[PDB]
Amino acid sequence: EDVATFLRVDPAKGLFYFDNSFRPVPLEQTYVGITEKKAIKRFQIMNEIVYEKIMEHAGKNQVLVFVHSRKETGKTARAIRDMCLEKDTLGLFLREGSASTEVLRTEAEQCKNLELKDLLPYGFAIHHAGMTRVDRTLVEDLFADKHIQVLVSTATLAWGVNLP
Amino acid sequence: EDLVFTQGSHFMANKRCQLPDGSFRRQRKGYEEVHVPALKPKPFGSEEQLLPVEKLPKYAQAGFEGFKTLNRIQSKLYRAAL
Amino acid sequence: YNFMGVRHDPNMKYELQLANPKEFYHEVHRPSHFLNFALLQEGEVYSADREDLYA
Repeated sequence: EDVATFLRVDPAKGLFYFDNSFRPVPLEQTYVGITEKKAIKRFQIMNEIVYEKIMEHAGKNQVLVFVHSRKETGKTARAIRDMCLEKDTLGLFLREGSASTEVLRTEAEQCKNLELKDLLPYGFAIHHAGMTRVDRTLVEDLFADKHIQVLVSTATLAWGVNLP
Repeated sequence: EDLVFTQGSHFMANKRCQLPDGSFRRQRKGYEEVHVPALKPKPFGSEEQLLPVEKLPKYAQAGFEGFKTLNRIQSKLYRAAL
Repeated sequence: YNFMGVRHDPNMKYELQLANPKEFYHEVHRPSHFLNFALLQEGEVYSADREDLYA
């Protein structure tokens, strides 16, 4: 109401307030709050939480990991891939789906980004603002086709790309 | 400087935060997991429906390319925006 | 010609110009301090994402 009053909007005709139930996709929100007072332990728990969260929907649905820095997006994507390979859970995202698997394998080979080609063979992917436009568009194109199982990117993708 | 908010965009004016009914939380190991279940959509009104693009004025029909109908929020504010 | 004095010759020729001289340590007087920089190769790929809201 204060914003409507600041904008000179009548509360009866111009006022429209839709709650969270009005969202087209009702999203189950999970909050992971680290309680440890050690910075090193908190960082380790966050990586485990991301790996645990990725494993909850490994082969079920795509995962859109949000990072803060461009280098962290690659480190986080490789961190999840390294944990998946260590636990032998790398094949959950990429099943016997050679149609999708061959496209990722074929697209990873033609990709010029060395960091993206390391995770291109698996379901992992990276989408940062420092990447090339052609490489960034392939990640958006690959993610929109249900090819990239886990997508890691900064906050720029959420605002510049309408890829849910 | 005293009247300003030091947090900036993270300043919270509310002391209490009320969550939904099925919003239980528990601390598993070193972290507290608070899950908010997906809220069920509000039931459609008896005299409210998603109007299609054929009901809006013909001037705005060209802009709505590829959309047969409108969203629930868009349909409820169609007369207040055009 | 103190910095790039290898380009200075006693028997060289020069024309004049009705202008004001630059400082001893001006940008154009020490080209080796401004032109020997390596080009930005594969730079700004891991930089910080900050939008220039005013520009």
